[PDB]
Amino acid sequence: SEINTDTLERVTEIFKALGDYNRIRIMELLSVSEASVGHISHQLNLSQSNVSHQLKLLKSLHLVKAKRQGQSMIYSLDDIHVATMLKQAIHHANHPK
Amino acid sequence: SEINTDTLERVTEIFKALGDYNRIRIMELLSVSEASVGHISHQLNLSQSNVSHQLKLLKSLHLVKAKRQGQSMIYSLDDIHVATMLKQAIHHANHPK
Ligand SMILES: [Cl-]
Ligand SMILES: [Cl-]
Ligand SMILES: [Cl-]
Ligand SMILES: [Cl-]
Ligand SMILES: [Cl-]
Ligand SMILES: [Cl-]
Ligand code: NA
Ligand code: NA
Ligand SMILES: [Zn+2]
Ligand SMILES: [Zn+2]
Repeated sequence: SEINTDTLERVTEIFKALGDYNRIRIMELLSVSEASVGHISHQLNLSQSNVSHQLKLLKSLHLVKAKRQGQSMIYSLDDIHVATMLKQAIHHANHPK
Repeated sequence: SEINTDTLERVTEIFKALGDYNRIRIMELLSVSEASVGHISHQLNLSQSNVSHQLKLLKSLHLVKAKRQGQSMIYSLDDIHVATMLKQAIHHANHPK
C-alpha cells in the first residue's frame, strides 16, 4: 500500500533517470554482473568520467549501490526490485507482440 | 537472452515514456483496475483529451492495451511484465533505505 503523491513522484524520477540509453546499458551490464567503473567503462566504451557521473545519479535514486573491494568500487543493482523491474522490462521489449 | 542494441533502445523508449508524472498516475490506476478513458479522467482529474493522448502513446509502446466493452474502450496494463515492472518500482520507491 502507501501509494501517495510523494511515492509516485519518486517513481517518476526513477523512470526519468532510466530514460537514457547509456544508463540502460550500464544497468543491464550490472544486471548480468556487478562491476567496477573501469570495467563498465571498458566494456561499454564509455569514459570513466561519464560512467562515474551516471552512477552517482543512479546511486542517489537507490538504483545502484557500491562496495569497496580490494582497491576499487564495485557497483551493483541496488536490490531485487530494481533487478526485477529492469529484466521484466527487457523481456517485455524482446518478446513478440 | 537476445539483448541486442535494438532491445535496449526499445527499453529506453519505455522508460522515457514512463518518465512522466501523469502517465505514472494513469499506469498506477490501471495497475489497480482496468478502466475507461472517462473513468481515468474523472478519477485523476485530467481531461479526456489528455488521458486519450497519453494512452495512445502508452499503447504504441505496448504498455497498455484496450478492449471494447458495451459502449466504451477499457484500458489495462498490457501484460504481467508491465504490471510487475511498475509495482516493483512503486514498492522500491516506498520501502525504507
Ligand atoms: Cl554479481
Ligand atoms: Cl563517454
Ligand atoms: Cl512471456
Ligand atoms: Cl482489472
Ligand atoms: Cl489534463
Ligand atoms: Cl522489501
Ligand atoms: Na539482462
Ligand atoms: Na499499485
Ligand atoms: Zn510482456
Ligand atoms: Zn527495493
